[PDB]
Amino acid sequence: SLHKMSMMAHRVKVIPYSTFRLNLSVTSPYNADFDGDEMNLHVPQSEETRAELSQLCAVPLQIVSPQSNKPCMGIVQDTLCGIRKLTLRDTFIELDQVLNMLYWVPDWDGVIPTPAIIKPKPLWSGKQILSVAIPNGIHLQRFDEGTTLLSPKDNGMLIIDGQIIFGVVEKKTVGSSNGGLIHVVTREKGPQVCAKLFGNIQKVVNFWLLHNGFSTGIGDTIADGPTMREITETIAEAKKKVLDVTKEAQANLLTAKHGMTLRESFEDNVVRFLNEARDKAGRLAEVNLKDLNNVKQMVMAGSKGSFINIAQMSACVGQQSVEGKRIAFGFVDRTLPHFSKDDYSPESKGFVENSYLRGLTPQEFFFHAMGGREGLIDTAVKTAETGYIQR
Amino acid sequence: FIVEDDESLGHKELKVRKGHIAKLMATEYQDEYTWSSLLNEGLVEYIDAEEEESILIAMQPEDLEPAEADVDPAKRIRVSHHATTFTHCEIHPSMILGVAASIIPFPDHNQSPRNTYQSAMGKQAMGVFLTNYNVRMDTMANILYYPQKPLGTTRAMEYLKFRELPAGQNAIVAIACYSGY
Amino acid sequence: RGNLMGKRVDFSARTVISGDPNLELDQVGVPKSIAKTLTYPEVVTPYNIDRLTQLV
Amino acid sequence: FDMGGYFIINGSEKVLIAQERSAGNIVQVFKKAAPSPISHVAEIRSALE
Amino acid sequence: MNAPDRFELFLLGEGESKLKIDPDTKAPNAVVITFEKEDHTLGNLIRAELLNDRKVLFAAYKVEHPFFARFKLRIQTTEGYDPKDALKNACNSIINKLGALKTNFETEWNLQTL
Amino acid sequence: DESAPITAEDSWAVISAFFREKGLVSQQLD
Amino acid sequence: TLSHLRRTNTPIAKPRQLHNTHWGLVCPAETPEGQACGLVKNL
Amino acid sequence: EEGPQVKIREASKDNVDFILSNVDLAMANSLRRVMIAEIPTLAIDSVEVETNTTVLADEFIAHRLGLIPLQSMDIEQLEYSRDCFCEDHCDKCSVVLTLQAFGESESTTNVYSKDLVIVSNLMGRNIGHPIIQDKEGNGVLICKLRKGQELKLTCVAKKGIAKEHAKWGPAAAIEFEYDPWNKLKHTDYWYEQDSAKEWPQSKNCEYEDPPNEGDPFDYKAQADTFYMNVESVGSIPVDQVVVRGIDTLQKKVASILLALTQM
Amino acid sequence: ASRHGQKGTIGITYRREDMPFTAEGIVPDLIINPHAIPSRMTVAHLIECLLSKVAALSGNEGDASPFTDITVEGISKLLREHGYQSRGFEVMYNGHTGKKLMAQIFFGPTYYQRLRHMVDDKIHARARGPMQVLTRQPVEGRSRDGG
Amino acid sequence: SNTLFDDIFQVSEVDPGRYNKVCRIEAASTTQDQCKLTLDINVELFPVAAQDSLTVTIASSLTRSWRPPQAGDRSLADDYDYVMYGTAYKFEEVSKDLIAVYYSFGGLLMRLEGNYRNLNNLKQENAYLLIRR
Amino acid sequence: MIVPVRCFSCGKVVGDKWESYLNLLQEDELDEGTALSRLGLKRYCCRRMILTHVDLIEKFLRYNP
RNA sequence: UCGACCAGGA
Ligand SMILES: [Mg+2]
Ligand SMILES: [Zn+2]
Ligand SMILES: [Zn+2]
Repeated sequence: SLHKMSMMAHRVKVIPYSTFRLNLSVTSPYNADFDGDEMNLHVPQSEETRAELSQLCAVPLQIVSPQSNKPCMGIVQDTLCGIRKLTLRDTFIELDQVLNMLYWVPDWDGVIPTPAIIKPKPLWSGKQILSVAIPNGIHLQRFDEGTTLLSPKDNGMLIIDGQIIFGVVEKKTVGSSNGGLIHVVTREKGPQVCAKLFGNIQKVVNFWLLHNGFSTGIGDTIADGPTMREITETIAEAKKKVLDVTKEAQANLLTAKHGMTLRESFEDNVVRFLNEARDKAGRLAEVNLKDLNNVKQMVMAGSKGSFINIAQMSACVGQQSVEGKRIAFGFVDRTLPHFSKDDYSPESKGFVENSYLRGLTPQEFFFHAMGGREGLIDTAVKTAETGYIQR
Repeated sequence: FIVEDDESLGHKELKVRKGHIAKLMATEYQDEYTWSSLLNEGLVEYIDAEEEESILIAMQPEDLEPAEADVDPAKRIRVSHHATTFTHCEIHPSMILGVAASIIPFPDHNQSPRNTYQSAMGKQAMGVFLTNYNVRMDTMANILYYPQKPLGTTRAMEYLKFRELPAGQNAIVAIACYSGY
Repeated sequence: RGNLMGKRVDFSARTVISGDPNLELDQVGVPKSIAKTLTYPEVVTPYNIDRLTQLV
Repeated sequence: FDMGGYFIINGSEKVLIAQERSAGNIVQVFKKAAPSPISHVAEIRSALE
Repeated sequence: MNAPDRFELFLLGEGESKLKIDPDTKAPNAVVITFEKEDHTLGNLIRAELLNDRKVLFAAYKVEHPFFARFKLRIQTTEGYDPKDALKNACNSIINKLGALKTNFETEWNLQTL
Repeated sequence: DESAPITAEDSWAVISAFFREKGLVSQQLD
Repeated sequence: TLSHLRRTNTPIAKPRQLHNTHWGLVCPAETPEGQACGLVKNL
Repeated sequence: EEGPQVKIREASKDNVDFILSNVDLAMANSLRRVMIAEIPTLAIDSVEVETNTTVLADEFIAHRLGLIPLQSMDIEQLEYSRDCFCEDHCDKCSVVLTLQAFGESESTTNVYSKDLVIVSNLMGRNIGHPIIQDKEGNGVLICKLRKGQELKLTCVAKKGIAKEHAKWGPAAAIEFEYDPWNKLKHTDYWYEQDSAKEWPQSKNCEYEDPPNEGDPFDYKAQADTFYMNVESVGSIPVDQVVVRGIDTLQKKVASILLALTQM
Repeated sequence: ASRHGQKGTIGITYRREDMPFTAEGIVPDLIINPHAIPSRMTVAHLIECLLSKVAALSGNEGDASPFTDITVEGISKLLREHGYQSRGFEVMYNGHTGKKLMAQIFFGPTYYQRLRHMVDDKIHARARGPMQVLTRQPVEGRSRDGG
Repeated sequence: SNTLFDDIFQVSEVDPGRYNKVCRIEAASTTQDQCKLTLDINVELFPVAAQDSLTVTIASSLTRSWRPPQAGDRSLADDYDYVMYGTAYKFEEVSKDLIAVYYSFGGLLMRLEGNYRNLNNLKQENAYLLIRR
Repeated sequence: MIVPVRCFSCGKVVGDKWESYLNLLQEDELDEGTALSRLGLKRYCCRRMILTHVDLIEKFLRYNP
């Protein structure tokens, strides 16, 4: 319990089965996942002690946190992935589903909105029916890259009177972000109204996603043959760039960058060329992957994943490192007994040319394990250390 | 495996030949040529970390032993048979792993910590600890009703008896967003 | 630290946690068995005399 | 399928965990830190087999 | 240990009605029917058939939580048409279609030599 | 021919022979 | 069980890190996530 | 002919392939659900164990006895014990099966679903007989015995639906597919280069004409024509999985009309 | 959990009818979230599945051995030869409505392990109970019925 | 209850750009050179290629829950093929006597630049869009 | 440990096929894939049930009392 | 029911 938010008053709901159940947006302040996590519950025994919980400790009151003067809870996982998908220009809903989606918002006025398209087929947009969850008198204007009051990209965000005018609804809008829909609804309409907003956005989006679906398979790690050629020759060119710097340093032509060894200087430029390579090899994939790419869609919504995940799975893992430096000579002048002595090549000092899709070589595997072990140690130590700092 | 420069009919080659391999499998089927046979015939050797320092190992036999006179873009990128001075050859690089990590399918396609997490959870997986559980009086015993041998297996599992005493079932899995549960 | 700044306490429960899309932000799903154990001392008043009599 | 390699003590099956240690009769040179009046040390953990 | 009986899915509890018809305050000529001990099987079928009725302005159903075998159905009709009659007619339409289906299936099955 | 070089598939026959002789708890027993 | 009978304990420069010399001798992956990470090795 | 039409493609003892035309998707799907979950079957629901010197646990053996398919033709003329006015069970609401087996042979003695014996009075109704689809006439290997190995038990089979427990599931997998050519655009195909080549063509494509390329999207068009395949486990014949599924759904609806009339 | 440190507790159980389905009538035994894959880069989980799908259809054992010449491209070719879409995806239908899911679900077998952590051996509640002698505060642990 | 704007335009360009059911249309009036138009169109229900001739009408009518078809006694204000309902969100003064009005039909945006609509187009949400030919 | 009556996924009786599967393999010398399809195991969910089974009951039966 | 060790979980 590192937070005042790690302890929050909740309203009981006696349900069957042996697990305490919680709303998914409340998951972040408690820092919980359901991989086997267990949680504590304390019952107040006094009328004045219940009032303390309900009036001070209650979850809705804790929405906007004073830690960083922004909300500490936003829309997450399924709902965040589905809210982007729901709010695309291309996404339209016909009457049958609209009615069910409308009935799902408990606070709904009972007034069916006029469909954006009336013409051959009455068709409602995603933005249209998601706006039913957003309360009246809620104004939000964002502006991202090429946002021009006509956002041709369906960029930024413009909500007037709790109706979406333009923009795809993702993490920047509906997450626990500073100017976000949640910081605004909490400030403008109160905590108990923003608590309803979470439920309504959830109930509508989860319904839509249930009937639309979403998945991930190996296919999403696969990139074009041409892209794969480009990626292979991108690593190849960087290997040569390194070899050239290796030949230059071996012929005593290299000059050290002040307060640095010649070796410290060579290493920096080698580490650099290989990390530049992993990045451009990665970017080559991220570009080639269509908008249908499920991993790209989770990256796009801001639900899970980042550039690096696409890079290491599809193109190239990259340089492995222990103690900030590359794989050192644990043996006399070599990293493994499969190499010759005084070998400073990317392969020797732990560069992983391959992607998790193509698979790692035994050497690549051992070095990758070496770096991974470093992370596992760091996590274990910086818990006893960081824990005592807190006290 | 021991690699020797002497192989009259050419260059540096592994002491073990196709004959030895067939001589071994003859004894495998007849259940004379044992592991001790390879050792006393000087085809295989025991190397500690200190002796490892003075030798040069090759990863694969066939791949890391011919010469030079297109490449499948689906395969992983490997180095070369750069050296001539090879003293030894690796029996199998998959033999770098232990009993727990040996049951992971494709660990060479995962992020390293994920493999550490499995060779930890596998230790807590219900299955069949021994075929004599009905005659043992242990404090706590967990036997999985209908165990299933995995469809995706490693060659090392043979020696681990995993197929014989499994610890899971082959569940038909969907990776999808459904009810949100 | 062990007995005064912190203590083991009565009217407490712990169990595995699960996520529910059909629970309101501020609700908590409580297993029936946990509800049947964890008690609250409601004072007998004329506004609840009939209700409390029914629970007893 | 039982492999042995364990003992039975008062009914319970016991494993003796392989205990790691630094090898004896081994010459090793170590650099000592900046505050120390001694710069380097040659150590040998000499013990009978 | 905290699992409810499985019969609780299809068997009406102690003093439980199949239908609970409640007038909807939000809209005129609107009603909300609660179907106890029922799943999507009945839910989706009625909603779909109510939509065929041109005198029906709104029809939707929801299983508010999957632990419990119940559902709500909101019906709004054209001024003068009682939503209860709208549901009655929709139900009869379903039975008539199923009767036709069964008769047609049976006359087809007898034409087979397997 | 009996003097033919070994393949990558062949190495499993050697490993089979190792475990047939040694077993998995050889270190504890020896 | 098999895994228990092939376990190691290191009682206490950088002991926890996976050393280059551990190749083919000790398992790179199988170590505890806890305060025994890198001290408990498996053959 | 009448309303929703039916066209039988291929029939058998345990599989019916048919085309359900002139129907709405909701009806096609609701029928699918009823066939899986709500047709009454007969299945062992109580096991009294007298002797078990087997290698298998009493409840392990009991679990398999439930999963054994029992004749369920005249299931409609058996009461649910819950509504039967007896104390526990009787002939009006149950079928009593007996099972006695002993390892006489030196070799392994097998225990089969044929080895069950109806001990109750079936009053001539076709019920309780363990379903044997097996070539050799044994059907379902319940257990295996050694030599002194014995198993003496009694089973009480009751009427039930799959919602209570899946052992009462009259149907195995149900094949369901509509719009083989994605004309309705109810799916958006995932691809690398061409979705048409990367996605295997359905057998059902031969029963609908292709989209004819240059033709604009028909928004008016609705999902009607369902390519189905009901598979029977054996308890009730394939035709009855369909017919009784149709009948149960009708009764399900009729009870709502009934409820409205009480109201 | 799968054999790729891809652990998780059950959150609900749906019967066969409520479950999504392939045209063939195959229904999942388990449903895992796609969000578990990107940050974790557990690619071998996806390959185990593709290989296991083929292994089940072909009747041959899937060699998920590490340092082999088995590629995703290789496996996919064998799967397309079995009449399914090469990268594992299968068109699924919603169990409640019967309508086609707009998305195609990566479906196939995967080896899942039942872990020794079960909720009824964890679930505990106290509202007054045994107290320690010395301190007069509640006893420790669920075993002793502690606070 | 009356018409707000009516003119006949010619399509310069049709741009989807990552969209499979949407296209951003670029068109200029045949009547006034000062008049231009930008509009996102659901091409799935109403497709448009370049050089098309379309009559683009606005109108206020033919605040009330939406009702289904029942096209019997319905005053079918559809002498047009494409009909949309939107909101005016911006009234841009683009120099001179030129004024631009921005509409949002459920996210499908529209921008109409002109001069004379001073006696017409209201900042009042309630506006339809009708397109024939 | 002894053949499951019915497939976990689709509920098809798989329990009456163990001996028939094993016979098709030894006596008939058929491959596993063909053996399964000859038993009428068409969907991979049924096909695993038999292919992936480990009849541990044959080991258990070796213990005398 | 005095508390030490060991093994685990998040
Ligand atoms: Mg966790
Ligand atoms: Zn009776
Ligand atoms: Zn099956």
